Amino acid sequence: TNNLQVTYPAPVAADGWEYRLISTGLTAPRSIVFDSTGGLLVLDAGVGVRRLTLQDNGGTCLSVTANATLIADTALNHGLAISADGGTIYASTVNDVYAYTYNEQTNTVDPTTRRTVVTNMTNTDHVTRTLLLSSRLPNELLVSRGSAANEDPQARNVTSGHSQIRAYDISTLPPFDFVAGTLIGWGLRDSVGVGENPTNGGIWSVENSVDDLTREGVDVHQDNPGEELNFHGILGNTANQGGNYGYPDCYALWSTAGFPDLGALEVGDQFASDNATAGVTDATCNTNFVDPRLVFQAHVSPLDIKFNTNGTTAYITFHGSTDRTTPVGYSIVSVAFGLNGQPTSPMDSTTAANNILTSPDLTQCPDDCFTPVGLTFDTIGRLFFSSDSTGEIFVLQQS
Ligand SMILES: *[C@@H]1O[C@H](CO)[C@@H](O[C@@H]2O[C@H](CO)[C@@H](O)[C@H](O)[C@H]2NC(C)=O)[C@H](O)[C@H]1NC(C)=O
Ligand SMILES: *[C@@H]1O[C@H](CO)[C@@H](O[C@@H]2O[C@H](CO)[C@@H](O)[C@H](O)[C@H]2NC(C)=O)[C@H](O)[C@H]1NC(C)=O
Ligand SMILES: *[C@@H]1O[C@H](CO)[C@@H](O[C@@H]2O[C@H](CO)[C@@H](O)[C@H](O)[C@H]2NC(C)=O)[C@H](O)[C@H]1NC(C)=O
Ligand SMILES: *[C@@H]1O[C@H](CO)[C@@H](O)[C@H](O)[C@H]1NC(C)=O
Ligand SMILES: [Ca+2]
Repeated sequence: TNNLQVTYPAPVAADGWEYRLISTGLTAPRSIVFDSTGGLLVLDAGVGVRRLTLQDNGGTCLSVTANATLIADTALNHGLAISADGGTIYASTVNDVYAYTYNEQTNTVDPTTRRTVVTNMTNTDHVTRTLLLSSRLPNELLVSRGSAANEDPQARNVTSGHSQIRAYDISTLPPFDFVAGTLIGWGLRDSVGVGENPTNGGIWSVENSVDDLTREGVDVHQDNPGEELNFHGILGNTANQGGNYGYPDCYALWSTAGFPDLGALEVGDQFASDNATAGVTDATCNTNFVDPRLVFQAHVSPLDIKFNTNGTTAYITFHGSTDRTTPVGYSIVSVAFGLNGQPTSPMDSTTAANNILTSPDLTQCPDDCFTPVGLTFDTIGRLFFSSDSTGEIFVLQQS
């Protein structure tokens, strides 16, 4: 019904994939989720939670017919989730995770129903607070929280609550203190993207790793350290959960080329930071810290991860590099997963990310490129995603 077009060289779809721009003019759209009524809720950062009414003509033929601001709150900056029954919306500021009653008869939120479920999350620099509600354990809410600086010493202290993911049984609800949740992982500089694999309920996160990396004082920031895919075990069990994934004393290797003191290190292995606390060595990184399951190209900046219904594929948004001479990212990629809920690629792979939508000319980014942020599936397996810098929502599907 509406003719919406991109204002930059359009994304390139891999063979077998098609897409359509369905919404424009949003302020800075981040997390997105469908409600029970087929409306798309958008966390529009600096505005609040917006609901988009869609007409669906099938395939990529969707049009926005109306938009409404459900929750007006300029402090909401990224995180959004909705209960499986559709009656509770969760959204986060830098400091607080709020729960609101959502009236799906009227598609309204009464602001007086707001309650704080998690608090004390405030810190500088990395200010997003991703929310994930478990499907396998529907009363479990995961909350991710990044570092206070590029290299944050408080991330060494687990009680600070910096650079870690926590889980809360919201059925047991004054709000939880952040560090009162179950520890899913710490030493996670800024793992904005957190998802659950339906094959087995495995918890996965994607990492925005350190900027300005040095190795024996040599600048190796152009191609290191890699971005990471981290595994946190099964929700409710302790196996492969609650460890320290290395920030800020250990980083993962992406590019071996010209890397000082490589030794026995391979792609995917973690090595000690030049600025690691006194006494930490490469060996400490091997024995005491948890390595990533897979690494990606340095600085692609992943922001969300969503699995399809079968659990055969995860989709990841690469929001794009900001400080690399030639830009990288600005894409949507897929990673293949096996029957045991783990990636089919080995941990030393440099080719695990398969291109779904890419920018045609990375030299133009980020000014003339989309910057994917949030993903969500609808009930029939179409993928929807936000581009915050461009104020856009897209639909994506196999043709
Ligand atoms: C949401 O709906 C409002 C109201 O229809 C839209 O605001 C209009 O935007 C158009 C340009 O697209 C203007 O020409 C109109 O004057 C605006 N109307 C009003 C009353 O403000 C808004 O653009 C829509 N936004 C989204 C994201 O759908
Ligand atoms: C790690 O972080 C925790 C955060 O709780 C620090 O504990 C606080 O320390 C400040 C300053 O010493 C005190 O004013 C608070 O009373 C402490 N809070 C608690 C819960 O006791 C701790 O000092 C930091 N250092 C560590 C523990 O290594
Ligand atoms: C280790 O910490 C030092 C902190 O000094 C970092 O070195 C800084 O790197 C930038 C280059 O991007 C220089 O402009 C600064 O001048 C350097 N030191 C300062 C601020 O005086 C180094 O990047 C860190 N190495 C990492 C993160 O691997
Ligand atoms: C948040 O931290 C303060 C200490 O700074 C603590 O007293 C409070 O209990 C924490 N949050 C809640 C609501 O427990
Ligand atoms: Ca790590």
